Amino acid sequence: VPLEWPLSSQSGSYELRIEVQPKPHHRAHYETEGSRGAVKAPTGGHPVVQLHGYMENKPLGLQIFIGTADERILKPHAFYQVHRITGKTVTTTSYEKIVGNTKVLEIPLEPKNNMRATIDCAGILKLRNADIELRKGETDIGRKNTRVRLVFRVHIPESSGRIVSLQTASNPIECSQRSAHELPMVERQDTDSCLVYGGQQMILTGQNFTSESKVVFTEKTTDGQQIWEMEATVDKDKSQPNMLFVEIPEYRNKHIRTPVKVNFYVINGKRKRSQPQHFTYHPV
Amino acid sequence: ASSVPLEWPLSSQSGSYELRIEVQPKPHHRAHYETEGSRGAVKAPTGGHPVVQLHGYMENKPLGLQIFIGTADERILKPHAFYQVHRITGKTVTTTSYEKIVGNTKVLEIPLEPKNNMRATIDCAGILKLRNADIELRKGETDIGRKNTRVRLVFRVHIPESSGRIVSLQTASNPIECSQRSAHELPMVERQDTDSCLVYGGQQMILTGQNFTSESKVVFTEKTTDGQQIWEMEATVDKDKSQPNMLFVEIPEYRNKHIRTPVKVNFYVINGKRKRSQPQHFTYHPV
Amino acid sequence: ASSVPLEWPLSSQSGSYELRIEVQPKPHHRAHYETEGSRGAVKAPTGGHPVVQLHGYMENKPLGLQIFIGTADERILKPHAFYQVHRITGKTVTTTSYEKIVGNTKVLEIPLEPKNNMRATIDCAGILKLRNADIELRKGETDIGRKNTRVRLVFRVHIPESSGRIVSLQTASNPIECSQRSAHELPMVERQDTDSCLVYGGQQMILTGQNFTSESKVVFTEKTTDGQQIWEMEATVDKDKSQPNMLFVEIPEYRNKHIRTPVKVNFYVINGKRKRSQPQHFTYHPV
DNA sequence: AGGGACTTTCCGCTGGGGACTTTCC
DNA sequence: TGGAAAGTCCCCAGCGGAAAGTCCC
Repeated sequence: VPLEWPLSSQSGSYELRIEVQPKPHHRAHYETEGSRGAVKAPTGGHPVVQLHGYMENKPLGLQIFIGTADERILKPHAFYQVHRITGKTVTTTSYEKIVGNTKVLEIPLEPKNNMRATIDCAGILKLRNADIELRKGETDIGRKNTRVRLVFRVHIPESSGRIVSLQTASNPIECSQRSAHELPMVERQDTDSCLVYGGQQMILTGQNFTSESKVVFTEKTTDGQQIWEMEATVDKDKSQPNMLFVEIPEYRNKHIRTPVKVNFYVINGKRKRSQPQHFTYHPV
Repeated sequence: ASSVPLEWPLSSQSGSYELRIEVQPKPHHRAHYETEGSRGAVKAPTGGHPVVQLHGYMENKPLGLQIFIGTADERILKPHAFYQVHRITGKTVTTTSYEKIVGNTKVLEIPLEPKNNMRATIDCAGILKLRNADIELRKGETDIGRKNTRVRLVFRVHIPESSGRIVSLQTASNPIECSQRSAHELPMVERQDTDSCLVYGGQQMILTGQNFTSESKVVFTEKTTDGQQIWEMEATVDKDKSQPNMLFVEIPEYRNKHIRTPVKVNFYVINGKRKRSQPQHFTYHPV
Repeated sequence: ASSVPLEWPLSSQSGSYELRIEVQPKPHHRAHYETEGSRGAVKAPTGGHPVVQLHGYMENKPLGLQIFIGTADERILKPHAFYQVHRITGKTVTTTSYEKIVGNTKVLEIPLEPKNNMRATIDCAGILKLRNADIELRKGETDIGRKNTRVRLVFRVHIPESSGRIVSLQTASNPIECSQRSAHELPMVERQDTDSCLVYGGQQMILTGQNFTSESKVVFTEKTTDGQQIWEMEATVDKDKSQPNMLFVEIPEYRNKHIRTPVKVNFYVINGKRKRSQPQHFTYHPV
């Protein structure tokens, strides 16, 4: 009965499975924000849980709560609470209740549905560390502890007064926001010059090169006044996290007799840009 | 008996009495949280501390100066609810100090003695930042923490006259910002007007890039094929001429005066202790 | 053409004159659109129709009694722009009437004849809801249509004194809701025995109005002129004695305990989440 | 202490469900 | 007119970003 307690997902001819695991990440929401929705599956759908081996005809109650991911044996995560998702499109009916300091949702597992359930009313609230730590008793730390597991459990009543209690966890779920863009960083370039017609393909080696990354060639005066800007073409295909394939643009002045020294940088999004790289254009 | 509300308005001068702020504190002062230790006492631009003094005091008795953090907002002065003075003790802490709570305002009390001219140097006073989460929860305070990060150093003293009357002088410093600035932006060099020069150095070099702050420095290096930096000289920057995109630098002299072959060295720009640009290239020429 | 601008605030008396509303209109009168027939005339809850009168007129010249529909907001009186008086004619219509138009406002005018003691039963008036889209597409307006669906019957009779001056009384009626919508949802306070009490509260108040479900709730709030609802406290609403028409509220305790000057605050009934009465008035007294 | 690294709060955008309004019976 | 149904437009869950607050290294 108590939340934190060793339980297997299967006993005798009874087995509780996560037929459909949730996504790896799921930014949780604060009480001061709206809701950020329910935990979804990679497919775009939702997780699914099921109880195999049931003979009876009386529906059961599937219990849901946010637990820990760390090594230690499963226990309610003191910094997260399942958030009950209501209507709008929610299909599984759900009841909400507290258990100690843990909120717990409970949807029905009706046999008319092979004791299968589509968890799509489960969201993830995030308590404020300060609020919890300060609690007299808790000796845990919220700081940097932002992973969880959807814990599902069903209690199977036996016509023998006995009760078989099964429990099941989802794969770990990361619940913190993750920056949309990383800072690009060019460490090496297989080209440092080339004729003004450009054309050739240059390969950059660095970090955080997403497929959206872009490359810009510029040239400015000692003043700082930019007197030339040209975006360079990238070989999306070959492009990888650590390597970049670009097509050195044509320089602005076809006919030059002196080598021209220009600049270029990779950029992710509207801000995250690496730093000025050097290149040179040689006379025809 | 000297208990007059901190919300009570008092003035800097009364008759033959005036409490001026001799040495105002710095515009900014990073305040510390309780989870942190302390981050010093407030300091004056001098590099030392702020100074308070009571002028027009003929008597020869030891008075008690009071200190606390006030609100530097569009309303009337009053104790800031998210900030408290912080008592600093020990070593270089010259002036002595006494701490005490009033309402929810921690008040510091230093001594104002005649032997020193009813003058004092503030150096046992720091600014602790209370948590927005804690304060707002208090059944009462209707104020917000969100962006309220300006404070003021209020000083007040209760003078007891023979006439039985107790004059009360109060005075608040100028505004002090209590939120650490913005960490450093990565300097970026896109161009330089010089690529080499005689080992005697001494010439001025102009760099063109972004994120250069007068608080920027330029460092020259040189390593072996192994990467062993076998040299490291800091070049002088022309603080005046320099700007966001233009950094003026004085090429430092080379280590080995007499060489026969050209030496290829490097140099980088740096903001703060960390944020530094990537190595740039430069060459010193034999005499 | 002695029509004096409708915006000019005017007392309901000027000397021994007194323009009163003998009988008051119902709390509600669903108005009709120009795509519907007419939903009839305004009536008194007594069953009959609203009654107006003028006291202090010894003369014999039967005077006219203008009538237009006005706003029922916090602001000063002003001609409502999403409502027009509808001139109703017929058999049972005892009183005659003349319909004119002052600018974008349609005005009605019946006779206030002396041979009736300067009385007048208003059984010939209706209210026409205008489409919000059309009044909001007017070059010169700034008021919102949506939700703004409360109005008041406005009267004002011109009187010529033998001294050259033209007096002018005006006496609008209670507020009237014109939408079957809110008429059925929104709760309306119409009576409150207590206007004020001391800052601690406790004192129990009785409200008499309409649409008071067991789910009703009262809420005291206070806001700065800037509209900053700073305080909001829900008063315990006696679920017992309360009835479809009466509520017993335990006046909550005011937020500031040591207040000096009376603080005026607002309170309101509210069912569900949207269904809420109109801002009521109360004033807390210091101790 | 100087500088960041992780946690909260707060701003904006968008689509389909209501809240209201206006047309019908 | 009393009762709605059809029509319109506001509003907020859900998210994605990112600035302000806290507090480690």
